[PDB]
Order: sequence, then C-alpha cells, then structure tokens
Amino acid sequence: IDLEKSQQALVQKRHYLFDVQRNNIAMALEVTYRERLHRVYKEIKNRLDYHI
Amino acid sequence: RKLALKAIDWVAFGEIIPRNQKAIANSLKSWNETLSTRLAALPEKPPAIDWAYYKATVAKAGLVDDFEKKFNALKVPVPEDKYTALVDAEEQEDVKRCAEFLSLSKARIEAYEKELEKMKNIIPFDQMTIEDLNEVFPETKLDKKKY
Amino acid sequence: SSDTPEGVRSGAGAVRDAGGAFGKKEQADEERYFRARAREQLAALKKHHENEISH
Amino acid sequence: ESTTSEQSARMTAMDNASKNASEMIDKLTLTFNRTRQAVITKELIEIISGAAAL
Amino acid sequence: SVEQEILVTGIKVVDLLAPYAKGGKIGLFGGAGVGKTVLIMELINNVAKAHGGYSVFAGVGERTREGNDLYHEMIESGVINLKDATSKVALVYGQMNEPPGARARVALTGLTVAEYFRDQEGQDVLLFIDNIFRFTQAGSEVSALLGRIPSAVGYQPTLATDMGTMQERITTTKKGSITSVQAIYVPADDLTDPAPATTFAHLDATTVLSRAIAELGIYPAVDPLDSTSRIMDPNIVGSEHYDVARGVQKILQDYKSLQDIIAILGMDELSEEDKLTVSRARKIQRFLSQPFQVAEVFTGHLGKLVPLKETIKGFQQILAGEYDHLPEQAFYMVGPIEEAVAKADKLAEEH
Amino acid sequence: DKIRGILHRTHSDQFLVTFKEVGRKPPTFGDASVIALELLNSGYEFDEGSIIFNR
Amino acid sequence: FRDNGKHALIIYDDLSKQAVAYRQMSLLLRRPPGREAYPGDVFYLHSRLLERAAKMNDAFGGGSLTALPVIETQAGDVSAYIPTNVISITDGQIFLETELFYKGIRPAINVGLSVSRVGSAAQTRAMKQVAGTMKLELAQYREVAAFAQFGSDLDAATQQLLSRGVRLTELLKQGQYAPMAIEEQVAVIYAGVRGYLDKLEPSKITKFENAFLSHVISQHQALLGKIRADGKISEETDAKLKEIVTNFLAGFEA
Ligand SMILES: Nc1ncnc2c1ncn2[C@@H]1O[C@H](COP(=O)(O)OP(=O)(O)O)[C@@H](O)[C@H]1O
Ligand SMILES: [Mg+2]
Repeated sequence: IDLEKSQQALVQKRHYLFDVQRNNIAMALEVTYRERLHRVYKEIKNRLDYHI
Repeated sequence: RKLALKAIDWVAFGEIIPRNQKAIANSLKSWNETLSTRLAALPEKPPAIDWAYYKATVAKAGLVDDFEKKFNALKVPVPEDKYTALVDAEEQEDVKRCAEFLSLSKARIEAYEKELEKMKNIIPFDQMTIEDLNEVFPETKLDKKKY
Repeated sequence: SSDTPEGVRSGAGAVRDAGGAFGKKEQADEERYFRARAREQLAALKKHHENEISH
Repeated sequence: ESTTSEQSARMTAMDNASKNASEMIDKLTLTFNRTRQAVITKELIEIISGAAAL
Repeated sequence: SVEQEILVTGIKVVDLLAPYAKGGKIGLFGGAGVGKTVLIMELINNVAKAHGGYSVFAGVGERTREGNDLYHEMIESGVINLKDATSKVALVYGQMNEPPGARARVALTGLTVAEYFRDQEGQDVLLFIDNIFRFTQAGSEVSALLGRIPSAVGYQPTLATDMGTMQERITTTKKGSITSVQAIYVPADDLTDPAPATTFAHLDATTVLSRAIAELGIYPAVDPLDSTSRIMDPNIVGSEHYDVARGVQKILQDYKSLQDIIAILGMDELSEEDKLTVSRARKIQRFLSQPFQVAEVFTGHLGKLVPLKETIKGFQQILAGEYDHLPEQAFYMVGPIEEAVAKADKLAEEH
Repeated sequence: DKIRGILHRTHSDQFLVTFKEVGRKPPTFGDASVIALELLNSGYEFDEGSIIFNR
Repeated sequence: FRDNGKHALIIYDDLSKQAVAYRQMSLLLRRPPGREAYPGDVFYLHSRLLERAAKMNDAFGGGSLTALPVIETQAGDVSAYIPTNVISITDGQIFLETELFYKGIRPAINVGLSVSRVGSAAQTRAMKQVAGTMKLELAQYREVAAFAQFGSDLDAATQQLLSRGVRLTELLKQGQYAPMAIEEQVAVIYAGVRGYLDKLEPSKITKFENAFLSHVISQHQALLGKIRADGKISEETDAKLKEIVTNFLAGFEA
C-alpha cells in the first residue's frame, strides 16, 4: 500500500512544479514589457516638463 | 495587454525534493512572490500622451515637436524567449523519467500482491508439512547455525 | 507619587548620576575587576611563538 | 544543609534592604515636596518685586 | 535651499553618531570648562585650510587673551598673511571688557560680513561663533532700565524674538551656502535654562558635551546618547552606516541599566552573557576618544585624523567580537583600528 | 571563596587546597566525590579531623 | 469642513510656543503676572481653542473635527504650568520617552502612561477582538519586566509571561514613513496573540513579519477584502486565517 501511493505521489508532484516553471518565467516577460511601455512615456514626460 | 493564470503553489511546488535541495525549491517560490508584486506595482496600461497642450505650453516650436514626432511612432521590442523553451524542454524529459516508478514498481506491487496469495497457502493445517514450512523459516549448508 | 504621570519616576542609570556611596562603590568595582583581565589577557598575549623565535 | 542555610538568609537580608529603602523613600518625598513649593513661591516674589519697583 | 549633504571632519564621535552637513547649522553645547573652545579650534584646523572659499570668525563676549592666541596661531600657519593680499580669514571681536550694549551688536556685525560673500559674491562661506550665550545675557542687562517686567528666571520678555531674528539670517539660500559652527554655553549644567533650551529649534546637528564623561578621561567628552542630526537617515548615509550607529547607542544604553545591578550585587556575580556586553561597551567608550591636533601642548601625543570609511569598519569588529582577546587600554587615544593592536603588544613585553 | 578570602591574612600558610565556583549551581554528589578524591591524593596523610557547617 | 458635513484633522506644532509668544505680549502691555510670569488667563487661551473640536450630529450635517496638539516638556516634568493646563483639557496623552528610543523601541510610545478616555468605542470590531487580550497580555508583562535581567529560577508561567511580552513588543516596532492598513494590522496581531510565535527566536520576529506581510498581499488578497468590508472577523474567517499562519510558519526558515 505505501509503495503504491509512492508511485502516484511523484506524478502529481511533477506536473504541478513543471507548470510553475512555465508561469514563473511568464511573469518575467510581462513586467519587463509593462515597464517598457511605461519608461518610454517617462523620458518623453521629461521634455514635456523641461521646456515649460 | 496579456496575462495568463497558473496553478496552486501550495503543497507540491515547494516540495520538489532534490538531494537535500529544499533550498532550491524555496527559491522557486520566492520568484513568484516577487514578480507578482512587481506586476502589482505597475498596471497593464500606461498613462496617455496629451498632444494638444504640448504645442501651446512648449510654444518654442520645431525642437519640441520633432522629438514628439520621433518618439510617438517608435516601437518597444521586448526581450527574446530563447531561454523560455530550453527550461521547458527539460520538463519533458524528466516527466518521461518520473513514470519509471509507475513502470517498474507496478510489477513489484503485483509480485508482492501475488506473494500474499501464496503466503495464505503455506500455513494450512497446524500439523501440515515438514517441507512446506521449510520455505519461510530457513535451512542452509553445513555449519551455519552457530547456537 | 509614581502611580500617576504627574509624579516623579526614576529612569535607568540613576545610581551613577547621583554620585554618592553606591555610585562610588560601583566605579571602583568595575576597575578592580577589569584590572585582573588586563593581566590574564596580556600574559597570554606573550605566548606568540613567532615573537619567541625573534627573542 | 549549607546551601539551604545560605539561601534562606539571602531571602531575609534582601527583605530588610527593601524595607529600609522604602522607609527612606518617604522621608525624601516630603522634603522634595516642601522644596518644590518653595521654589514656585520664591521666584514669584522676584517677579512681583521687579514690577513694583519699575 | 532644500538639498542635504555630508561634510566629513575626521573626528570619530562626530562622524559616526551625529554627522555634520554642508550648509547646515551646527551647535556645540556643554558647561564651563569641558572643551567648547578647543573643539571649535579643531574645525578651523581641519576644515578651513582644505576649504576653497573664505571664512569669518566672530568672537562675542569671551576672554581677550584668547583673541591673541588666534592671531598668533594663524600667522604661523599662513592663513593670515601680513605681507600681501592672499589671506582667507576675517575677524570681528567684541570681548568681555566691553559695555553690555556692545556685546549684543557684535554678532550682528559678524554675520554682516559673512552675508556679503554669500550674496554679492557666490562662494562657500564658513562662520564660527564663540560664544553665543553672551548675546542673550548682554540683552538681559540693559532690559530693566528700558522699562520691562522680567519673565522667568531673569531673562527679558523679548527673549525668543530677537534670538529668532538673528538666527534666521544664518541660512543657506539660493545664492550661496553658509556652514556655521556655534559654541553655546549652558549655565551651570542645566539644559532646561531658557537661553540654551530655545536654540534647539534653530540647529540641525547638536553636539552635547558633558562633564560626566570628561571626568573619566574620555576626550572629546561628547555624549553619544544626547547628540542628534537630521541626516542620520539610511537613505542618505546608506544602510551600512545606519545600522552601525544605532548598534552603538543600543549597547551603551543597555550598559547604563546594568550599572544599577553591579552596585548591589557586584561584578563577578553576574552571568557570563552580560559580562561580555559590559566588556564590549567599555571598549566602545574608550575607542571614541581620539587625540586632537591642537591639544598637543596638553598631551604630547600626536594628531590623528580617521577617515569615514575606517570609522565604520573599526566599530563593526568590536561589536561582532573580533577583538575579545585584548584589554581595554589598547584602544585609549588611538587613531584607526590598526594602531589598536600595535599598542596591544607593546604593553605586553614590559611584564 | 569567602572562607579563603577572610583567612588570607592570619592563616595563609595553613591551607591545603581551596575549592572555588561553589554555590552558583545546586550541589550534587559528583562534586562531593571530586573534593573527597583530592583530599586523599595530595600527599598529606592525616589521622583525625572535623567539619564545620550551618545546619 | 465641519460645518459642511465633511471630516477634518488639525495638528498644532506646537502649543508650548504659543504660551510664550503670548506672555511677551502681556508683559509689554503691563498686565499683572502670575506663576512663571504667565498672565492670569493662559487657561482661557488654550481652552477656547481645543473646545472647538466637536463631533456634530445628523441634524446639523454630521461633520467632525479632530485635534492633535504637541507639547514639549522639559526633563520629563509634566507638572509644570502649561503641561498641566493642556493635560486637564484634552482626553488622553501619548507619552514618548527618550530612554526607549535608544533601547530599540521605535516609535517609543510608553503604553504604561498613555491613556484614551473614549476607550474601545472607537475601534473597529476586528481590531477590538484581538487587541483586548493584547492589552491585558502586555500589562502582565510590565509587572514582571524587572525579573528579566536575572531570571532563570522562576515558574513556567512567569517564563511564559516573559516569552510573550518580548515577542509582542517586536510587533509594535515600525519604521518611519510606512503606515499600514487596519486589515494588515489585525493579521499581524492575530499571529502573535494566539501563540504562533513562542518557538521562533526573538531576533527573527521582524524578518518574519516583513516576509509574512508581502505574502498575504499578493496571495491572500481576497481575505483582506472580507475584513475591510465586513469590519468584523467572523467564524469563517477565523478558520481561514488559521491555516494561513500555519502554512507560512511550517516552511519559513530558508
Ligand atoms: N582635546 C581636549 N580634550 C579634552 N579636554 C580638553 C581638550 N582641550 C582642552 N581641554 C580641557 O578643556 C578645558 C577648557 O578648555 P577650553 O575649551 O579653552 O574652555 P571652554 O570650553 O570652557 O571655553 C581645559 O582645562 C582643558 O583641560
Ligand atoms: Mg571658551
């Protein structure tokens, strides 16, 4: 009994953490694209603030 | 913008069980909590660029509008996804290796299950046999049992 | 007095600021004890072997 | 026996050192209160005498 | 102006626990005979010769002897030059032999010359004022003949208005910057007197001197648990300097509450865990004392000047425990932490 | 300690051994064996004696 | 803002420099002095300024005005002239000492001498439930604070009372310019007053708290919307918060 569940324990463990590695890198590209759209507004706000 | 969901990071995803490598699994959950707050720091949409008030307030013209004409039709190329596939590639090889316990020990379960069938057979009658009881309790060659 | 915010209450470090009998008995006991620790830490500091080869 | 004889006399000799330090702490509270009133009284006279002579 | 900096001096107690600032008003408190004139003679020695712009010294109500030991310690160092036009210091003097109508208009004459350099020119100016308690006292003498009722303990009724009318011209504006160091006499060791306890609102960095430290031999006697600054801030001095400053004050204040136990129990009956926080605190008291340069004729010792990066690294290692094998005397009147072990071996051999 | 500290003047030459660090932690039977062992293997062969304490 | 149904707040920084700027005007107008050369009506100067703070009712608009005056004592003597006028006018005091500021307690609020006489009738239902035991727990600690310097031969209840008092203190320390929310405040107090910290080392209570707060903002946002909007903490949220601080405490040290 204890070695039958030892089969099934590693097949629910592995598919959870192999999609966490999908989504831990998925957030790494959104927060570097959201900060790409935001920064290009910041360095054109400096010229909208300087000449006044 | 675009934003996809994920699964539960509750029990399995922090118990990856390396060779006493609970520190590497602890670092795996630490990146998800950091990036979700950095995604909560900035929204999906940035601020809007008012164009009409730029012409009157910065009315020294030419040098003000030429930067506003070049920076308006620009594009922001995000970083590459070259490391996105190779990290997902090793998950495909390990998932084929993780079922080896489900492949090899399945016969070890049924051989242990068939061993429980023959173990019922051996005990039999109290006064049964002097050789059928000579499977579990052992015998050996000359001069084994010291005491 | 002290069982109200109004009355006088004593703080930490008030035996030495008074400067009486217990304030002088405390200064000469921190010195007569840490004088012997300048003996045992200096006698064992001469046990560096490289200095003895120079000697 | 000697560590019981010693540990009971540490109980008594630390008890009379808190009675004598609380008997002394009320006698200095009255002198603090006579002297606290006497300074408000004294520096009130100096302001009145300074204004009357002016 | 709104910007803040840090001006490095070279004194170990000042740069660690209460850093000074460029263009900021600095105060030197303490009683009579603890070292306010020597510590204000030290900052002309370090700061004024490495400084680019000019410097002004106004002396208000002090001994006429000590205005001659400044005119003769600034010719032999070449700051005042009697032969050409390359001097860098002006001097304004109204001393304690003057009538009391003249000890209350000299400090207004000091910061009028020092307002010309900041405004009509653009240079960075310093300003040293000693003493400034004799501006308040010299107005409390002409008062009762002008027809005014006295306030609390004997000062004039207009005490905190003409003080605040002078102390609002010593500022950093958008046309220049005035660093200012001031010595403030505290009468008979009471910081609740109405003349020193209203200058606190006009000072950024206060350096409270004390007679209870000076009678131990710890020189300069600066109180660590009574000196503040406005830039003790982990966003300005960095997070490494900040957790060292508060680590020193926490072990000194916890040393204060332990002295109340040793008076009844004794030193040896304590545990081994707090026999160590005393011995770490006593090495921090003695390491703060530094041999000054202009106090050579008192001491005979040499003048040390520890930089800022070395002051932090000296105090991390006494706290972490890397010098538990030395006696207390190896840190008394030393410079950097390198001389604390060289002085440790030289004491050993004479046994 | 405080037996040796009192008698350090009048009887400093009649001491055999002195045992310090006594009374901080509660006494046990092993410390009664450490003292009684060193009373034998000292070189002083005695023939009577007495003990004084506070019952 | 009080007359037009809105809410307000005012801070006098500070009131001990108004009694001095008014004393100078009196003694130059030749008025009869009094104690410490203050005039006879310095009580009437501060009373009719603080009595203008009021909680109006619904027939007049429902407005309000809240007043926080600052008063500087000298050498911690509140029995002076002006520190006793403004104490007897207002409701409660917050007494910041200088000894606790250097012992590590920042903000250095002494809760032994600080009171408020509106009492618990101004707390929300969530904060009132946990802090009613915390106030009793801290007050039992301050009785036995003088046994900490030499205590190992005491009863296990007294060792427990010291053990909870130190760890509740570390929850009260707070950096500058970081104000929290009431729903995040009640969660940190709930982690401490229940007993979920008596095995964690007393130096780690700050590092545990900054780790735990950044967790529940991103991963349990739907629980801190059912204490903000509910106002109280129910039986459903009592179990839901219970496995949260048990899940985090289990794998924490990494
Ligand atoms: N570097 C120093 N450290 C400690 N004490 C000093 C130092 N220099 C001078 N003193 C002491 O300070 C006393 C007063 O010096 P000074 O600063 O001239 O007077 P004041 O501070 O009262 O104006 C002297 O008696 C001297 O012993
Ligand atoms: Mg002087």
